[PDB]
Amino acid sequence: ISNSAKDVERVVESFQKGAEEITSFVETINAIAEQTNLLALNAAIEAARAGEAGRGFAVVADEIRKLAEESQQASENVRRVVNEIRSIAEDAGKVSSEITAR
Amino acid sequence: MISNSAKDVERVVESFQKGAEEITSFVETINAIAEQTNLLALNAAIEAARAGEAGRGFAVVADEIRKLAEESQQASENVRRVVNEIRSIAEDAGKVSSEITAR
Amino acid sequence: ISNSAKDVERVVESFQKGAEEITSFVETINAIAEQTNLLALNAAIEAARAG
Amino acid sequence: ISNSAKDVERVVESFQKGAEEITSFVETINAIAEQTNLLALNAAIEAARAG
Amino acid sequence: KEFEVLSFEIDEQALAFDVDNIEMVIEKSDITPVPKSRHFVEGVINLRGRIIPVVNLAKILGISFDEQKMKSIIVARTKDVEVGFLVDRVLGVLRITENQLDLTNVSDKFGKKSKGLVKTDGRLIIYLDIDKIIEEITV
Repeated sequence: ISNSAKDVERVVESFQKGAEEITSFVETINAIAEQTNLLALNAAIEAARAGEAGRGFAVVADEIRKLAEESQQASENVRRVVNEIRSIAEDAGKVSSEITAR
Repeated sequence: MISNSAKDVERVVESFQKGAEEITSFVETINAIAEQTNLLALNAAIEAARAGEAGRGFAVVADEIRKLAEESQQASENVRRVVNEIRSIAEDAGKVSSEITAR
Repeated sequence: ISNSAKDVERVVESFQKGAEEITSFVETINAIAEQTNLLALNAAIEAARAG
Repeated sequence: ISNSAKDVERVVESFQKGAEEITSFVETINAIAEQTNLLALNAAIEAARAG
Repeated sequence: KEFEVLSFEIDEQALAFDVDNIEMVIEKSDITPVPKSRHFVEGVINLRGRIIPVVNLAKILGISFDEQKMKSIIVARTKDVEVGFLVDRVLGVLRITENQLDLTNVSDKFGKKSKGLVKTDGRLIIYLDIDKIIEEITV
């Protein structure tokens, strides 16, 4: 059970480092999605100024804006699970070494 | 106490095998959104380029939106490789958690 | 008092959730204000050109 | 060694406090740089459309 | 002349036709069957309130292809007819230079309905002639 516990230390460190490594993709995707929203808004706020000429360009810009604000929501749900996973990774520190000590 | 501690291993292992599929379904969603935003941006860019002189200022912006969309498509294909690594390290751990629970 | 002190652990946990629900509203208010700022800037960069 | 270790407790707290003060400067530098980025994008997104 | 073409692939080979003759671009989903139809056609779709035939480009050029791999329908627009072309990935609008355009028609076997070949240090973008491709489907 001590050598079967060393397989757990290998897993628990791959989770501890894997939760710092996945966090850069939470930060990065949030950043890009919040930039895409502002950029899609910057196009929307001027495709409406082109009237009938802007017609089908303001329709596409809208659905881009609406989709990019859903990318923010999905990212906020990854943030929620990544924070929960990161706190389990640190919690698993105890359970991991309390076996090989006993 | 190695009993109670190994039962608390099953708490971490089934929480990470759930958190794998959790983030996987949210990443499949940010992939879908990104490649659809890429296709929407690309349609704007092509129809604007076709529109000639007045189309140009829109085509510039549309292609810059497309650039961020294909950076989000790249970002989605990297956050997937790590959630699929986290999956394997969670599922491949359950054969060891069932051996320490038996022993 | 052993049972009345367990009520305090529950209160302190309801505080930890209650400050996380206000932090999602801090994010929300902040976000809306930074969009409102950018919209006002898109107007300012052309109203100042409009004599 | 007891009174010299109290001088180390002073240092270990001054590291913790000096690292919360340097974290506020990480927050500030990120903030100014991310606004500098957004302002430069607002100029680029229309200077390229100004022939 | 600086030609603006739509770049897109089939079977690790780049192809392209002008933006002048494009309606839009979409991703494949179920194609409605037409009975007793020519073998180089998949069927018909409803696009912008119109009934567009969905042609299989590679069966017109005679080139090798893998049908499952394809997933992009490029809808074209000529004075005679409006027709969709099922292919692989798409890039978007590519500005080509006249300096790099070769006009030889015997280089590969589909060179007569090809307007030329764009020379480059990436994948060679072959310039098609939309006109002669629509001229093939109506015979």
